[PDB]
Parts: sequence; C-alpha cells; structure tokens
Amino acid sequence: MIELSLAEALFLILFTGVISMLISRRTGISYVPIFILTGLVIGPLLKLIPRDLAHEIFDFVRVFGLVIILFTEGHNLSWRLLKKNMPTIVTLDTIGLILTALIAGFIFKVVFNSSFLLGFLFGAIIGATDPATLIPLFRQYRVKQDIETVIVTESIFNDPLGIVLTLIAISMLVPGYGGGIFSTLSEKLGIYAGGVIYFLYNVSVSISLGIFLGILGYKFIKRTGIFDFPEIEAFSLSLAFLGFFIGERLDASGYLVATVTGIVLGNYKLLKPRENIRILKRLQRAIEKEVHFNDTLAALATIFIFVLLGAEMNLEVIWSNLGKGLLVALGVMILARPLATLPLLKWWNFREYLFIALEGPRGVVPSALASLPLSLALKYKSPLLTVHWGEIIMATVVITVLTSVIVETLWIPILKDKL
Amino acid sequence: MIELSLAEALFLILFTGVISMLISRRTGISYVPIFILTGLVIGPLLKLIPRDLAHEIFDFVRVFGLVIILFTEGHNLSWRLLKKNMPTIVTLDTIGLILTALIAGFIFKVVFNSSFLLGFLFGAIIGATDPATLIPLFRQYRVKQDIETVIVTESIFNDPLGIVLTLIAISMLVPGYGGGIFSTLSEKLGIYAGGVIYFLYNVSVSISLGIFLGILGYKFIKRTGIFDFPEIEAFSLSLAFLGFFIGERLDASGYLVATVTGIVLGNYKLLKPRENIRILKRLQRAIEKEVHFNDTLAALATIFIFVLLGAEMNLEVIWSNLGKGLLVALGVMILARPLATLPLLKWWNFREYLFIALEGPRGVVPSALASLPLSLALKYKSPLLTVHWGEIIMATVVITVLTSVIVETLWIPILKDKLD
Ligand SMILES: CCCCCCCCO[C@@H]1O[C@H](CO)[C@@H](O)[C@H](O)[C@H]1O
Ligand SMILES: CCCCCCCCCCC
Ligand SMILES: [Tl+]
Ligand SMILES: [Tl+]
Repeated sequence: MIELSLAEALFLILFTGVISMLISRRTGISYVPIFILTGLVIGPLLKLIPRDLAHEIFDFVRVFGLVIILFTEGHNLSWRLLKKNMPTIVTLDTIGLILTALIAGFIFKVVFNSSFLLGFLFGAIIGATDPATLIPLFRQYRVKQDIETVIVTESIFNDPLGIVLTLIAISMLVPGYGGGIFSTLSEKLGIYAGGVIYFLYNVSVSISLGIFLGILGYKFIKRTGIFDFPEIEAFSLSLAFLGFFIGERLDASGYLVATVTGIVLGNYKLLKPRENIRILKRLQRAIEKEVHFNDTLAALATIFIFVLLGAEMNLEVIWSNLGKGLLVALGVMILARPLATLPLLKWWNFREYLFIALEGPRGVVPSALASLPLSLALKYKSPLLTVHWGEIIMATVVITVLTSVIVETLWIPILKDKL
Repeated sequence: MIELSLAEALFLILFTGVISMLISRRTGISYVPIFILTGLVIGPLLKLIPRDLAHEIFDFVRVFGLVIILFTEGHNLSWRLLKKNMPTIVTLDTIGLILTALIAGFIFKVVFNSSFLLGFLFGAIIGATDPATLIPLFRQYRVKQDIETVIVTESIFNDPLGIVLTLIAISMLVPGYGGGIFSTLSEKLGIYAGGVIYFLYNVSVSISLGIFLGILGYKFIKRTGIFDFPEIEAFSLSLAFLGFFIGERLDASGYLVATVTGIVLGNYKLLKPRENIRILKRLQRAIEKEVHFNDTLAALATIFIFVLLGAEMNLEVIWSNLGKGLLVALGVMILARPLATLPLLKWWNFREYLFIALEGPRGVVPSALASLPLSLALKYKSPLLTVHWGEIIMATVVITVLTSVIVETLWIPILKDKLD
C-alpha cells in the first residue's frame, strides 16, 4: 500500500496488465484468467488496490471502455459474411439471447433462492459472449470458417444487446435509475408488455440513429476532407461518443448506437460512394489508422476491465458460495445454452449445433456489468437489490466467466476430432 | 457547484475541440486562439462547463497530458542535428530559459507590484516554448532547415525544464509541495543555493534515469519481440509513465524522464550498429505504431488543455488588468526573449538571431501550468501565495499566450523577408 492511491493504482493496472498480456501471448494461455489472476494479486491479495478505488475507476472504465469496445467490435465486422449466414445468427440474438437469459435466470433463482427478476439480472448481465479466446486456437487448429464467422458475429451483435437487457432489468428493481420513456410506458402498460415495447423501441431507435450518424459522419469525412492525422482518429472518437450521448439523451442504448456506427464505418465499401479512386484509397488509409488507434484504446479498456474485475472481487463471498457459483456456471454453459440454441438446429447438423451452442464463453461485457448491480445498490439502496445480492451476482458472474473461459478453451481439440 | 454531467462535459470538450481543430486547419487560423475561444464559449459565457469542474478536470489533464505530450515530443528529436548544433540549443535551454524566466519575472514584479517569487513563478511558467503553431508558415515559406531544427529542439528540451523551474517556484511558495531533497538543501544552504543544487540534481537524475529506462526498454522490446499490435503501444505507454512515477519518487521531474525516454526511443538506430536489417524493419514498424497512438493521445491532450484553459478563465479579472497583462506580455516578447538570446549570435548572424529571438511563442506547457498556482491556492493555505494573485498569474499567462502566439505567428512574413 506504499503506492499512490489513485494515479499509481491506475498505472499499476496498466503496467501489470501489459506484462500479463505479454506473458499471455508468450505462454499461449488465455488472457482472461491471466488478467483476473493479476487483479487478484494486486487487489485482494497484496492489498495494493482496495475495492473502493476499484469501484471508482470501474465507474468510468465501464462507460468509456464498453463504448469504445463495442465501437471497435463494430469496426471489425464484414456485413457480407453476415448476410451469407444471416437467419441462424439474427434469431439467436433476437430470441436465443433472451431465452438463455431467462433459463440462466431461473437456474440462478432456484439455487440462490431469490426473485426471477434478480436471476434475470444475472442472465442479462451474462448474456453477451466473447470468442476472442478461441480464435488464437482456431487459426492453428484449422477449424471450419463457417462457424467462426457466425460465432464472432453473434458476439458482435449480442454484446450491446446484453447491456440493454441489463439496463432494463436493473431499471425495474430500482425506480430512480430508470427514467423518461421507460417509466411512463411501464406505468401505463405494466412491466412485461411495456418492457417488451420499450425493448423494441430502444433497439429500433438505436439502429436507426446508428446508421444515420454513421452515414452522416462518413459523408462528412468526404465533404470536408478528413483523411490526415490527427483529425480522423479524434473525429471518429467524437463520432462514437456523439452517437452514445445523443443516443442516450433521447433514452436509448447509446452502446448499440456506437456499435451500429462502428458497423457503418467498418463497412464503408458498401455505402455506394460513386467517388474517385484517390479519395477512396486515402480514405482506406485514414480508416485503417483510426481503427488502429481506437482498437488500441479498446485493448487498454479490455485489460483495465478484466484486471479491475479481478481486483474488485472478494474471496470471502466467492469461497462461501463456490459450489453454487460453479453449479450456475455449468448450468448456463451445459444446460441453458444448448436449449437456447434449439432454433439453430434447423439450419445446422446435430453435432454442429451442439458445437456452436456449447462453445460460447462469457468475457468482457459480463465482466464490465458484474459490479454494476453492486455499485448501484450501494448508492441507490433498494430492498429488492441490496449489497448482499450485489456481492452474490458479481461473484457468480466472475465464477462463470472464469469457468466458461478455461473449460471451453480446453475442450476444443478433442471436440474438433469428434466432429 | 457542478451542473452538467461529467461524461457529457468531457465529451462536449472533446467534440467542440475537434470541430474547432477542423475549422482551425481549414481557415488557417492558429489552433490556440481557436481552442481558447471555443472553451471560452462553452466555459464562462454559457456556463456549460463550471469553473470548478474545469479545475477538477484540468488537475488530471495536466498530469496525463503533459507526460504523454512530452514523451511523444521526445521522439521528434534528432541526435545528429543535436550534435551538429549542440552549443546553441544548450545555451538556449539552460542560460536562455533561466534568464527568460528571471527577466520576465522581474517585469511581472514591477508591473503588478509583486514579490520576486511570484514573478519568478510566472516567468518559469511562460519559460517553455511551442513552435508547433509556426511549422506550417515555416514549411510554406521554405525557411532555413537549420533555424527550424534549432527552434524545435529548443522546444523539446526546454518544455520539461520549464516545469522544473515552475516546480522550484511552486515549492518556494507552498510548504507541502517541496519534497525531500529540495527541502533539505533549502534548510541547509538557503533558497538560492538550495534551488540551484536541486535544479542540477533534478536535471541530472531525470536525464540519466531517462537514458537508462530508454535503453532498458529498447533492449526489452528487441529481446521479447514487442513488434506488433497491441503490445508496442501499451508497453511504450507503460514505460512513458513508468519514467514519470519513478522519477517523481526520486523527487525529480518525471516529465523530464519521460522526455529523455522518448529521446532515446526516437533514436533507436543509433544505439546499436551492425544490427540486422530485418530487425530495423520490425523495430521501425513497432516504433511507428507507438508514435501514431501516443501522438494521437498527445493531440487529444493538447486539445483538452487549450480548451480547458479557455473554459477556466474569468473575464472579470482579465479585463480588469488587460493592459497590465498585455504590458508584461510585450515585455516578454520584445525584451525578455531576445535579451536572454543575446549570446546566441556567437554562432549566428544578427538577422538569424533576431528571428530566433522574436519567433518563440508560448503554447501548451504554460497553458497547462496557468492555473496551477491558483489551484494550489484553493487547495492549500500559504501566507505567500494567495487566491487573487493566482488569478493574476493565470490571467497574465493567458494574455501572454494569446498575444505571443497571435503576433509572433502573424509577423512571420514581414520579419522573414527583412531578415532572410
Ligand atoms: C506526424 C507524425 C505522427 C505519426 C503519423 C503517422 C501517420 C500514419 O499512421 C500509421 O497508421 C498505420 C495504421 O495501420 C500504422 O500501422 C502505422 O504504424 C502508422 O504510422
Ligand atoms: C461458508 C463456507 C461454505 C463452503 C462452501 C465451499 C464450496 C466449495 C464447493 C467445491 C465444489
Ligand atoms: Tl463480444
Ligand atoms: Tl514544446
């Protein structure tokens, strides 16, 4: 605890996270458990970074980090690969996501003895997936591309869709956090109906404003000539955060807005420019630079998120509920997940569907949403969501992230040969 | 009291700053008064960004910003051009800087009926130079590459040294700031000898540590194979701040350590000859990626610094002493700089000397250290430095920056066509 409380803590997270990243690449082991372990070392163990600083930093890193993460994830998306295998993807992010959210919710409620709403909070938090761990092994194991594309795309589209479900599941238990459209719509049309209508509204408006601001920004780049350093990176950053803030100002998921914007800018090629060659080549250069910068920021954000999650956990609650946590984990990675991917069996084989379903692990987004109910319960004390359930949900999320990551990372060589 | 949301405030500053940057590039107007006027619009006038909130943000933006900016700036230094023009820039960064701070401080002391310490604080603040607002007009008029090299390098070295001089002046006013060594010497030798010996200590230790960390980092990159995304950027950032914190824990200028580190990293080919071609390729790849990211961050930090400076100022005190601040500013531009640059004509002609001694403006660093004594006054209670004197210092720094940038960027063609 000799270090500076604020600055040197941040720098400690950065430094140790970087070293952890290096040794992760060198070892070949996943970056998730390495980062979590690092946080565990500098956090709970060595007591260098107490939970207070962890929360305070995580309150900013949540917003900035998640926004930039979803933006860069939007960038690394090719719409053609999506269109080639659309139906098997679009439905699972529309239905399968909510389905596994409900099954995880129930299977959480029946073991931790709570409300279906809190269980649904856990499920919504843990909704998004992260297959970035599997990719380094996929490329060297030469697994089929047709599944990699649909899994990665699935993650790209479910990441912001897990935040909105978390945002609404929270808004139910705490009255203050929800406001504007949700309050009135829910007050006039009940919880369920008003919630579904609010969901559709949020998604539709987010996609609309996303495409709008994406194309508008893309045209603004040409109209005023933004190709050179440092205007492109700065303007793109400001664009993403513009989408987020005015997307949230009219009460809608600005995260999904930023994601869709990243999709638009990421696929400028298909925007029908009818423009000259010079402009498009130099614009390709500019977009590449911007992608580099923002992806660096997203890397730093990823590291910070995982390390903070590792340094914000308390081993007391976790060890107190380890068996239950593992039970929930295996409950959502073996039971909830395949039964939520049933419609995928329509266009896919038995073993293929089994693979795709069973495979998906949880990562960045659930890690960044884990401490949210806790941190919110501490500030806005509600009898439905207290500190106890905050610790419970968070611990369960961390447990499931770790478990899913390690287990699903380790069981692919044999499963490849079996199929 | 804080009104607008923090995240929305930060975003507002970023957005308006970017738009202002575009407008500044297209119009040809220097980005300094554009940013300052932008912040001025969103700051005092509209009260979108509360002055207290501006303070709280600035306290972070200066620490992160100055470090990343100086570290990046260190890469833009050529050791060959440094060796070819050593005594000149050495005379500039040492003698010229200190003398400038002293005489400008004397002017401020005379005008505002100040003490010697407050004046020296002002001079130390406006000691640094930022010729980045002159580069376009330099490479458009095809001015001599020599004087451009000299000016730019002088900026590179005198930017952190200006913070040290400010650190000195700050430590002499508030009891808490002066840490470790400086205190000992100060209570043993006195403020003069203590300040000088601590200056030498800070400079030497920061430079040596910067070289050590630069070489160590280079060897680590070369060894472990830190060549590709995203290892190089993250690691270089971690190193850039490692130098800062380590340097600050040794009671030295961490900014100077980061700067020297950037100097070492920028000149990677020089550290080892005979090294394989492929190695130089990969190393240049990594270095270019790093430079891209960190320079982008430095640009954002510059935007934030200038805009925040614009949003922080209060027009009351400024307009109350506009003539005084302008008088001090003209005293710095006309008297201070050339009088401190007089021994430079031992290697250059009178015209070249005059150009050099009339071009150097005040930009980023003095703009980030503008409200530092004011902030400290609001933080700690000292019988020497008060609040309103911090207001005076800040406002005078603002006027100085604006006038220096505007005028010394404006008179470039008239001055050049007469001199060279
Ligand atoms: C003005 C000097 C600051 C550096 C400007 C670099 C402009 C080009 O930026 C380039 O972006 C590329 C995107 O892939 C990176 O791979 C390169 O490393 C980077 O140099
Ligand atoms: C309060 C102590 C509770 C102990 C629970 C430990 C769970 C370990 C499960 C191992 C499968
Ligand atoms: Tl994802
Ligand atoms: Tl400079």
